[PDB]
Amino acid sequence: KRGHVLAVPYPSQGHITPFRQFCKRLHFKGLKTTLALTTFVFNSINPDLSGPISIATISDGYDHGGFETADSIDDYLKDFKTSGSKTIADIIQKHQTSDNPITCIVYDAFLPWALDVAREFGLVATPFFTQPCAVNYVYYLSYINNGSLQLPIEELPFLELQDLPSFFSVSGSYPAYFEMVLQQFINFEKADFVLVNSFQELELHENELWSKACPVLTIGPTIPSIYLDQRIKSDTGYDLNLFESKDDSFCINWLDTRPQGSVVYVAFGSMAQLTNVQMEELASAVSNFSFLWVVRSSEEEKLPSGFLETVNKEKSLVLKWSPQLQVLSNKAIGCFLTHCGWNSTMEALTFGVPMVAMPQWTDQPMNAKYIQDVWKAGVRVKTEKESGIAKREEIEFSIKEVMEGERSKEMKKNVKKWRDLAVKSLNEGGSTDTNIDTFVSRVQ
Ligand SMILES: O=c1ccn([C@@H]2O[C@H](COP(=O)(O)OP(=O)(O)O)[C@@H](O)[C@H]2O)c(=O)[nH]1
Ligand SMILES: *[C@@H]1O[C@H](CO)[C@@H](O)[C@H](O[C@@H]2O[C@H](CO)[C@@H](O)[C@H](O)[C@H]2O)[C@H]1O
Ligand SMILES: *[C@@H]1O[C@H](CO)[C@@H](O)[C@H](O)[C@H]1O
Ligand SMILES: O=C(O)c1ccccc1Br
Repeated sequence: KRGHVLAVPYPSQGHITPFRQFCKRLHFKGLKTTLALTTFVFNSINPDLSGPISIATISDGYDHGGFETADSIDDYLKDFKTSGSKTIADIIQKHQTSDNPITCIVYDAFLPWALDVAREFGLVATPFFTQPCAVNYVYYLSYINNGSLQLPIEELPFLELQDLPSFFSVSGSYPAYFEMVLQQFINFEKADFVLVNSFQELELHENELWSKACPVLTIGPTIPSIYLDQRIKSDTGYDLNLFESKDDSFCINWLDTRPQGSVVYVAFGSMAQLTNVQMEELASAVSNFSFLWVVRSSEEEKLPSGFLETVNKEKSLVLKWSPQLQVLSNKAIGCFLTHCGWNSTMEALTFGVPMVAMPQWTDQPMNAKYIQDVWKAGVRVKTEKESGIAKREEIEFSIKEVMEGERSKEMKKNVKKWRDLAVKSLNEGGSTDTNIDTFVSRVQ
């Protein structure tokens, strides 16, 4: 009972969620955990503090208004390094005289400066990569190559330019985040372990390639236990949400009244923004089906005028935010039109829902390539090259290709094999269970 982990996610939904889920595993194994949330995020969730994972607050330098009040991404990340370094040190010091001092920092691999704080206080230090091995390996190769990548890549020859992360195909875009994803490897060989939110059996070739450069421990998937191994009965869903849902039994009740495999689920995660024109083609494309579509509140203005009040409430429904895990488990869902964020992708792969891949940026084009051509669990929509948008009739074709045809009945079979491989990996003796045990043993 001696070890104590301070877990520091990048302050966004797709990073806080896998960090918290991993903390629930550690707690089940006997390791005490504290999750470090920025003050802005903490005051937005109003979290329920009566739980097995304690909460501490740190600062990114934007306590009042968070990221949207920062001038720029580069200013945000530099100020987060400054204030985050000092406020993470504050938590360590405040726990020094306690019953269980902090002994280990699990920090988002996006924040390599947290290793320096852990090492200053003599702690165990492990970066946590929330993206899959193939993506991280691609970034590692570019980092070794002064931030460039010459295709073809010898060990992954099937990768074309349109499959690499967006920073390689959109020249000069988001230079501060490009630098961030490359500099995850600036010091990662000096950490006690390298953790990755994937499971070995999902990416055998890339895991072993990446491991040759630096030993990594796959510890995923971070899907709640009740849906897979079921050894942690208290782990029944995601319990830290940065977004309000109107208490959606509304959503699951409605899905129950629908025929099996009849609903197209459409969701673009917590972050990605679609243009006016993109929303136009999407709304026209999906209105050919029975659909459940998350349109985040900030995105509604880009819907075509009068769209919300012309959805027929017998076949279709539009939400501000969904209980995605419950949606993807419900049998009324025929396919998942997704931006190919890594958590959404892994959730779809484990629940056996075939995907229509509509990647937008960052690692999403990589996940899309793996969804279609490696795991063969869905189809990527084609975007015209001069314009860069996917029009309504290609989107509609891609959804049909996954709902009905001969291509359809193949991809349903393939995607159903991943759930068992994940349950095997999380159960006693599995790949991920063994790696989590290795980490827990070191921490204490
Ligand atoms: O309406 C929604 C949309 C997304 N999610 C959850 O939000 C996370 C999105 O993370 P992902 O890595 O897919 O995308 P990002 O948001 O990081 O771009 C996932 O855990 C989803 O299950 C949800 O609960 N409801
Ligand atoms: C990274 O930069 C992009 C803009 O290019 C921001 O969207 C992102 O900010 C995130 O925004 C989410 C809401 O859409 C917040 O939930 C999240 O906390 C915040 O980090 C930047 O991270
Ligand atoms: C950065 O750019 C992409 C568009 O390519 C968008 O999806 C994000 O919302 C934005 O932050
Ligand atoms: O890749 C991601 O998921 C990501 C998430 C949040 C902020 C920046 C990035 Br580059």
